[PDB]
Amino acid sequence: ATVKNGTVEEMKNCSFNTTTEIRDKEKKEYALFYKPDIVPLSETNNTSEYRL
Amino acid sequence: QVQLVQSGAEVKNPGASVKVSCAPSGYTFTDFYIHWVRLAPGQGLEWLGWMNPKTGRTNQGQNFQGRVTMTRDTSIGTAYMELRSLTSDDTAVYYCVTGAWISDYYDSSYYPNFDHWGQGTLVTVSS
Amino acid sequence: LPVLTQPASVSGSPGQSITISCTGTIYDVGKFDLVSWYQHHPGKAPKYLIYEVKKWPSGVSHRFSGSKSGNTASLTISGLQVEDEADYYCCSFGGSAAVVCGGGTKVTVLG
Amino acid sequence: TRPNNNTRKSVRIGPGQTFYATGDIIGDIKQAHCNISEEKWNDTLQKVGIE
Ligand SMILES: *[C@@H]1O[C@H](CO)[C@@H](O[C@@H]2O[C@H](CO)[C@@H](O[C@@H]3O[C@H](CO[C@H]4O[C@H](CO[C@H]5O[C@H](CO)[C@@H](O)[C@H](O)[C@@H]5O[C@H]5O[C@H](CO)[C@@H](O)[C@H](O)[C@@H]5O)[C@@H](O)[C@H](O[C@H]5O[C@H](CO)[C@@H](O)[C@H](O)[C@@H]5O[C@H]5O[C@H](CO)[C@@H](O)[C@H](O)[C@@H]5O)[C@@H]4O)[C@@H](O)[C@H](O[C@H]4O[C@H](CO)[C@@H](O)[C@H](O)[C@@H]4O[C@H]4O[C@H](CO)[C@@H](O)[C@H](O)[C@@H]4O[C@H]4O[C@H](CO)[C@@H](O)[C@H](O)[C@@H]4O)[C@@H]3O)[C@H](O)[C@H]2NC(C)=O)[C@H](O)[C@H]1NC(C)=O
Ligand SMILES: *[C@@H]1O[C@H](CO)[C@@H](O[C@@H]2O[C@H](CO)[C@@H](O[C@@H]3O[C@H](CO[C@H]4O[C@H](CO)[C@@H](O)[C@H](O)[C@@H]4O)[C@@H](O)[C@H](O[C@H]4O[C@H](CO)[C@@H](O)[C@H](O)[C@@H]4O[C@H]4O[C@H](CO)[C@@H](O)[C@H](O)[C@@H]4O)[C@@H]3O)[C@H](O)[C@H]2NC(C)=O)[C@H](O)[C@H]1NC(C)=O
Ligand SMILES: *[C@@H]1O[C@H](CO)[C@@H](O[C@@H]2O[C@H](CO)[C@@H](O[C@@H]3O[C@H](CO)[C@@H](O)[C@H](O)[C@@H]3O)[C@H](O)[C@H]2NC(C)=O)[C@H](O)[C@H]1NC(C)=O
Repeated sequence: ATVKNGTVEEMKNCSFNTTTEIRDKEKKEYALFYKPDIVPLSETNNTSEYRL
Repeated sequence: QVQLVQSGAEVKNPGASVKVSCAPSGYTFTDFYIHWVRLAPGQGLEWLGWMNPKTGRTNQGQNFQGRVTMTRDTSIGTAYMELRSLTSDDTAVYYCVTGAWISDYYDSSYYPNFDHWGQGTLVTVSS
Repeated sequence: LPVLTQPASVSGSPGQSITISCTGTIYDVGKFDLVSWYQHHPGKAPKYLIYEVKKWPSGVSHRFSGSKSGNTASLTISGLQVEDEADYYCCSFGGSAAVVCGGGTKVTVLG
Repeated sequence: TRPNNNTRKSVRIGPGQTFYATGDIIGDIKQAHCNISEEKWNDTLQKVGIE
């Protein structure tokens, strides 16, 4: 969702698989995250994969 | 003073789609917001959405989510819009119009100030 | 959409007056001092004649006095003539992230 | 000031406890910042230099 050349330091949209209140009914969810806070999972071409 | 132009009339069946185009002059294209409005035969005008020449971020009225669509380009300096699922009601004329000044450090998109207006776009639909 | 109230066609002879009220809800109209009117003159596209609730855009006599009344935007008109015949809309900020307007008041000036 | 109008997006995560996160951001994106008076900060520099 990235203004490709913006003079801006926007926060990122990603998702994740959430363990609901019952421990064996997993379900996905999403929420935004300020851009410094997340580290890419890998220094490779894993441009999708991200972690806190 | 600003020179503003719209595309001409258009003909479809009801429930079809329409496209509207707009391009200003007299100011550099990247400094002002762009809006659209529908002018009925006397019923209250419908404001549809606002457009940013810089970014792909736009919002639309509570009637029009999922129905309207919009794109723009910078090098040629043109604003585009597309509505789907027309009605017999929206034979009403559509007007391109210039919005408020753009600021990075405070928000001004929702300011309801229109200083320059077009000459109307009349889409036609009938049984 | 929540179209605002507007007296549809009240009018008088030259030198007479009308009153206007643009009522929405408690959430939209009076949140910011950002109200605009647009005059759909017959035979030509609308025209800009109210700004910032209490200011006129260009050089024009401030006859159509502006006033803030919270949930509804109220404005008083006086000193009209027969050539003032036109349809006047009122528009206001309407929350996340849009604007709403009224049904339009026409000055059906008589005589 | 932060001109973005952030909103909360609440999820229930784990038994009997709730996570909060920034929701769908309303309005056009703008950049956060601070503001300082150029005349007075320069004068204050002028007054500090003598010390
Ligand atoms: C933190 O910090 C930060 C900093 O960093 C910050 O920020 C900031 O803030 C502030 C406050 O808010 C802000 O301010 C704003 O501003 C705006 C704008 O700005 C500027 O600019 C401009 C420019 O111009 C442009 O446009 C035009 C149109 O408009 C055109 O024409 C031109 O041309 C331009 O364009 C483009 O192009 C070009 C080409 O060449 C280029 O070059 C350029 O560049 C561009 O791009 C200017 O002009 C302005 O000025 C003016 O105005 C003012 C006000 O009004 C005044 O005062 C001045 O003086 C001027 O004036 C003029 O006119 C007159 C007449 O008579 C004369 O006389 C003179 O000479 C001149 O000519 C500026 O400066 C603005 O806009 C705003 O204001 C507005 O609003 C208010 C309320 O709020 C009101 O009161 C006012 O009145 C206004 O309104 C108006 O205007 C608008 C637009 O502008 C419109 O819409 C409306 O309607 C009205 O209208 C009127 O007028 C017109 C004309 O103009 C006419 O036509 C009509 O009819 C009517 O009359 C404000 O001021 C700023 O901006 C910021 N910055 C940044 C960077 O962002 C912050 O804030 C802090 N924080 C916080 C929290 O806040
Ligand atoms: C910054 O971001 C925040 C969000 O974090 C945003 O705040 C939200 O703004 C929206 C407006 O865009 C607010 O939406 C309103 O929600 C109320 C909720 O109604 C319920 O709760 C009330 C009070 O508890 C009950 O009385 C009510 O019965 C409900 O249970 C809605 O009522 C509103 O809808 C009415 O008004 C709209 C116009 O404002 C109409 O479009 C809509 O159809 C409704 O009108 C109908 O009902 C009226 C009576 O209510 C009636 O008089 C009319 O004739 C018509 O029939 C509205 O959707 C939302 O609540 C805000 N959320 C919070 C947490 O504050 C900011 O706006 C945003 N700011 C900026 C500058 O971007
Ligand atoms: C952040 O990204 C996620 C996806 O990675 C976004 O959620 C997904 O958004 C899409 C597009 O709006 C949703 O698809 C739409 O669904 C409606 C259903 O009514 C359909 O009619 C549309 O044609 C479209 O397919 C999708 O459902 C949604 N995901 C979930 C699980 O609901 C999210 O919106 C992004 N957030 C921001 C702020 O951009």
